[PDB]
Amino acid sequence: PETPQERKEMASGVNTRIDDLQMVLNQTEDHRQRVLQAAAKNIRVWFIK
Amino acid sequence: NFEKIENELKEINTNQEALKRNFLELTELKFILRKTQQFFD
Amino acid sequence: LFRSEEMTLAQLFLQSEAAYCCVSELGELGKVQFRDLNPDVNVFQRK
Amino acid sequence: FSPQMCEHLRRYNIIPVLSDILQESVKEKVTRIILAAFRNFLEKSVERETRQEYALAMIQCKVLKQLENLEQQKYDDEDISEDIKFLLEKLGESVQDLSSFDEYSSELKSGRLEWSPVHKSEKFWRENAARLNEKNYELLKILTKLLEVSDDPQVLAVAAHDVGEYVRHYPRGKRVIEQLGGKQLVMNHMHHEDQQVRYNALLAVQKLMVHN
Repeated sequence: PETPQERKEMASGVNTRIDDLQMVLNQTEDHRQRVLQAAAKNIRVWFIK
Repeated sequence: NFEKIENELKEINTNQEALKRNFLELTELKFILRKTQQFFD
Repeated sequence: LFRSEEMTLAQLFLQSEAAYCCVSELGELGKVQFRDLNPDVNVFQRK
Repeated sequence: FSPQMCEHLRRYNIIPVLSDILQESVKEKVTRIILAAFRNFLEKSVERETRQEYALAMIQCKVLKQLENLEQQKYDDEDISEDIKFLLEKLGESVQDLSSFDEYSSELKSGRLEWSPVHKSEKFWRENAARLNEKNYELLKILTKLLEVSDDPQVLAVAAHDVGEYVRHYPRGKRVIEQLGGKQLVMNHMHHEDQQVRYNALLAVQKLMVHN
C-alpha cells in the first residue's frame, strides 16, 4: 500500500477474507467426507453388480 | 447414480487443490501486512 | 469319484426378453460351459 | 392421428406413465410403438401447445436422456432406426429452444422456476454473459431479492446455482455480490437442514472466491 492508514483497511480486508476462505474449507471437507460416508459405503456390491 | 459421485469428487478435489493454494497465498499476505506495520512503527 | 464326468452338449433356446435373466440365473448355478458359436467375427458387431 | 384428440387426452398423467413403461422395454414391441406414438402425438398436432408437451414430457422425466443409448444400439426395424433420428432433431431442437434469456427472466422475475434444464445447460450460461449486466444490475438484484425475503423450501438451491455458475463465467460479477451483501446470504443458507439446498449454497460460495 506504501501509505499509512490504508494498510489498516487492507489488513482488516484480508482478515475477513481468510475467515470466509476458512469457513468454506471446513465446510467442503465434511461435505466431501459426507460423500464418502455414503458413497464409500456399498462400493463392494457396486463392484460385484 | 455414478455420474453424481464421479463429478462431485472431481470438482471438489480440484477445487481443494486450488483453494488451498489461494488460501496459503493469502495467509503469507496477512502476516507481511502485520510484520511490516510494527517494523515501520 | 474315480472317473471324471458325463456331459451333454445341451442346446439353449433363450428368447429376446429372457436373454439376460436366464443367463443371470445360469450364473448363480455355475455348471454351464458356453461354446463360441461365432468364432470368425471381429471384436465388435457382436449384438 | 387426429390433431383434435391430442389436446383432449392431455388432461391426464399420460406421458409420465408412458415414460415409466419406456424404462422397462423388456418385450421390445411395447416400446417400439411408444417411440412411434410420441412422434404421432407431436407431429399430428397443429398448434404451438407442443411446448406444454415439452415442459411436461421430457425435461421433467428420464426419457430425454434415454434416447441416446436407444440410438447407440443396433436396431433392425427400419421404422425405429428412423424414429431415433427423428426424435433427436425434434428433441435436440427442443433443448435449444428451451434455453432463452426471456424464459430465464421469467424464471427469476415471475418466479417459482425450478430445476429445469434452463439452469443445468451450459448452452444457457454460454451466451448470456452480460445479460445480468444488461438489466442495469437489477437482474443480479432480483435473483437475490427472492433469495432473502422468502424461505423457499425447494427452490432456494436453484438461484444459488444461478449465482455460482455466473461468477464462474464472469470474473467481474463477484464485485456485484460483494457490494450487495449476498455473500453473507450464502454463508447462512449453507448450514440449512436440507441437503439439496445446503450443498448448492456450499457449491456457490466455493465458486465466488476461485482466485481472490
